Amino acid sequence: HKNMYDHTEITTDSLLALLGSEKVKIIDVRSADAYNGWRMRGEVRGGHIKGAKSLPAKWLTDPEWLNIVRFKQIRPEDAIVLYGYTPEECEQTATRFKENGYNNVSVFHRFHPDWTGNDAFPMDRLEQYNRLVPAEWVNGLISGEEIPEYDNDTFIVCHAHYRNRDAYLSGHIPGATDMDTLALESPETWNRRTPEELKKALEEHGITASTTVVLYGKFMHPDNADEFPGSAAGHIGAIRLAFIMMYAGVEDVRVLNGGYQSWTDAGFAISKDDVPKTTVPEFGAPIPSRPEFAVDIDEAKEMLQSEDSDLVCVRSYPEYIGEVSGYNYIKKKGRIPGAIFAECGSDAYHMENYRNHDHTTREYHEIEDIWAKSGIIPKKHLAFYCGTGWRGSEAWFNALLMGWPRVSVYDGGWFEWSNDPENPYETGVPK
Ligand SMILES: C[N+](C)(C)[C@@H](Cc1cnc[nH]1)C(=O)O
Ligand SMILES: [Cl-]
Ligand SMILES: [Cl-]
Ligand SMILES: [Cl-]
Ligand SMILES: [Cl-]
Ligand SMILES: [Cl-]
Ligand SMILES: [Cl-]
Ligand SMILES: [Cl-]
Ligand SMILES: [Cl-]
Ligand SMILES: [Mg+2]
Ligand code: NI
Repeated sequence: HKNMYDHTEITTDSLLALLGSEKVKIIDVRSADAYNGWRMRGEVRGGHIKGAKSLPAKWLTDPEWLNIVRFKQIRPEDAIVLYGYTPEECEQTATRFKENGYNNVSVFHRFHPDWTGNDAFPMDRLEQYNRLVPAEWVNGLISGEEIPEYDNDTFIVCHAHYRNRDAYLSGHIPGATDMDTLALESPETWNRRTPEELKKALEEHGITASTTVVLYGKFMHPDNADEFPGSAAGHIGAIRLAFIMMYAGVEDVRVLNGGYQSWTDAGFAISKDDVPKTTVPEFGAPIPSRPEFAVDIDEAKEMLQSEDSDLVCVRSYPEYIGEVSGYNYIKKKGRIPGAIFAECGSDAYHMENYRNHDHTTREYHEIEDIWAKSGIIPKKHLAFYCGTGWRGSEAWFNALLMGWPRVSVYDGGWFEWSNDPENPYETGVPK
């Protein structure tokens, strides 16, 4: 007897006995930030039930909801167990599953505070989740409110963009200032600038080594027909700048999960003031403080020959096989020989395979499992790269969030590699 609106409750004892069953899918309908580890209700242990998948209830309004569920390999023959902070949060999702051919759907009522409140119930979390902050956390930061995972007294919220101040002026987080990606990267090499330039740029934007920097960008639908599609991939540029700042030596860098979209989806107020910058005289630390984060072409070539290391190609498949260069300013087409392929998504200005539809980072278990299928594992020294280092930065940031101990970005990427005609390259569908 199937009931569309009254859902069977599964008990704690029943759920414990089902932990590790291959026919059970445990589904966490809270926000992705709570899933990652943020203790959004003040619970003592944050994260998700061990083995649970993430399906935020907010996605019920996505017309591709069923395609998401199927992409996550959640099948009708599976027993589905939903949980949230409350059982009431799961009722609409439970009904939606039943409306789409899923007949075995249950709701677990005792995740919080029963499961979160007992040491014997297993939970998982993203090891460095506090670097990927929710919109509620940023709102508390700028409001002077008491927030977890913050012990500083100096902060700056930074809106990233590529030569497009309209992305900032058309709507930004209150109090935030804008940072053009050209402030930290050079248009001649599309690599990070020299230490002396980075020191001046950071100071002029009001950033010291001991300043908590919160970075975000605005997605504005990049179109390859425009001259600068990167001006619309604002949140990749935010993560690009987060990489450069962490390389330079800013001790505490956070990224707003999902960028501007998360701020408006949370319903917070937005400002259009052109906030003047409050400069600081001294960055206060040698640049770079974390040089291991950045890999150049000589070290990258050594990594291609080392048993201990690997380059990770975070480009699209058309770029990989040499159909296109991916950019209107690169004529050479092909791939670096010996790199491990980890497809970014559709083109150079999208990161579909590393993101959800709302631009938050994809469930990290899925990324880790895909990576491990290709030999991309934390025991190696990995240098993520792409065209110019933007997409490689976002992949690098994801591995950083998992706590991987030796991950870097090969800054030069295909742009630098193909600019030397003596560098070997492959083309065509791999054989
Ligand atoms: C280095 N710029 C900003 C010129 C790149 C950045 C980039 C975006 N997606 C891949 N690379 C661009 O916009 O083509
Ligand atoms: Cl399971
Ligand atoms: Cl953390
Ligand atoms: Cl919070
Ligand atoms: Cl443009
Ligand atoms: Cl634009
Ligand atoms: Cl983006
Ligand atoms: Cl490549
Ligand atoms: Cl690392
Ligand atoms: Mg570069
Ligand atoms: Ni190798």
